[PDB]
Amino acid sequence: DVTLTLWSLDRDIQPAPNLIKEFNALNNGIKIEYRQLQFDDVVSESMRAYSTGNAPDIIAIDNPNHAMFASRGAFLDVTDMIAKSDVIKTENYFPGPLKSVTWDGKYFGVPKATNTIALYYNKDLFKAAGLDAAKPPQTWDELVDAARKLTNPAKNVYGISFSAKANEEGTFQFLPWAQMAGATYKNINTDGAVKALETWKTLLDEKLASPDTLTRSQWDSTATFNAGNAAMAISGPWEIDRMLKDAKFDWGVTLLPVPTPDAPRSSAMGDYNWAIFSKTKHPAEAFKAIEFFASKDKDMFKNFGQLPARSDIPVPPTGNALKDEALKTFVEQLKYAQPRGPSPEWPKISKAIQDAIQGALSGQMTPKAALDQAAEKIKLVDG
Ligand SMILES: OC[C@H]1O[C@H](O[C@H]2[C@H](O)[C@@H](O)[C@H](O)O[C@@H]2CO)[C@H](O)[C@@H](O)[C@@H]1O
Repeated sequence: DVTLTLWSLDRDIQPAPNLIKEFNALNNGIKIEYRQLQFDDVVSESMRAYSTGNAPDIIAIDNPNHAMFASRGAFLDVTDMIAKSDVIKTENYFPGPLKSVTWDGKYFGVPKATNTIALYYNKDLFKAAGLDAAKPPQTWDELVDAARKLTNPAKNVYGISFSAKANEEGTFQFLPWAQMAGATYKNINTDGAVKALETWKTLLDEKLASPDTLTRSQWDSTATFNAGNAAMAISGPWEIDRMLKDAKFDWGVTLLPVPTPDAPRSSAMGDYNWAIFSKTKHPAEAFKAIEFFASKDKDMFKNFGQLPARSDIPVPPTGNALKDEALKTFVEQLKYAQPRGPSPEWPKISKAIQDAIQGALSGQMTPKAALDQAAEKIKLVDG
């Protein structure tokens, strides 16, 4: 057999290792050995590996990181193999995800999936508080008021759960709020972005969200929602299958509330891309593996609750009512997602945003000072 290696953050029950097990069973002359990364290690360490000669054949890389590797020659140019493919077609892909694998008019990967975040809510806790579970919050004011009503320390419940962690989690969580109020990562210190960061301060200052929001991932925050310890959760479709298993209450999911009535919806484009490292000894076999993964995209939602990065295969209902309502919401919010980048310096941009979030939420800097400092850094690095 040709033996390939593949690195991803996907947990044992998420797509990558399960796709690998199905692929290996084909006995097609190719085998894949999986290594699970940690979220926080996929990047500067996979760059270390590439630079030393320790890189795998294949990686699933977060979409905003793709340009760093592609621009540096770390990823294989798959343009010709895509053109020849009878399985992968570039016109199948949503334009944002496709753009994220491109550099200088060449393809340097194939999108794996796509997502964005939305607002989960526990309808039983809404009802118990005298709230209308059929009318979840539409604006930031309504969201904050609901979160106040739902915050009940005597019952071990926070009104809301989210993530402000000092890594890509916090940036991905924050950008939607800043964008809805008219800012972007290229202009992150507008009065609207300040208002977004003030609103986060309110959530923490009034103890409507756990203080662990500052250090806790989206996944670990949503676990608290699933357990009934937070009445609402801002997170992605990657939560659905676990929530179905673990949440023992009635729940819904809706679009992210907007800053003023009928202000624009907005969020950030999530999820990963497949890429082949440039010095692979097995480019054809690695690409065959990615063709196989792409061939399974049609089953991704039903089997894993994640969303393909493709317009050719709109996701059908599963038949589970909760899951199908979540699908409708995520499909609708995704229509408002904006890309982080393209930028080969995304991590530096993101770090500037992370530091502003931490500076303001900790009370060390005002929101305005914090975001002014981020914007100055971004102006330099995004040049
Ligand atoms: O933390 C920011 C990133 O959030 C998501 O990444 C998910 C991943 O999709 C999911 O499978 C998993 O269980 O964990 C992380 C969430 O904690 C987005 O997909 C990324 O694009 C974001 O940058």
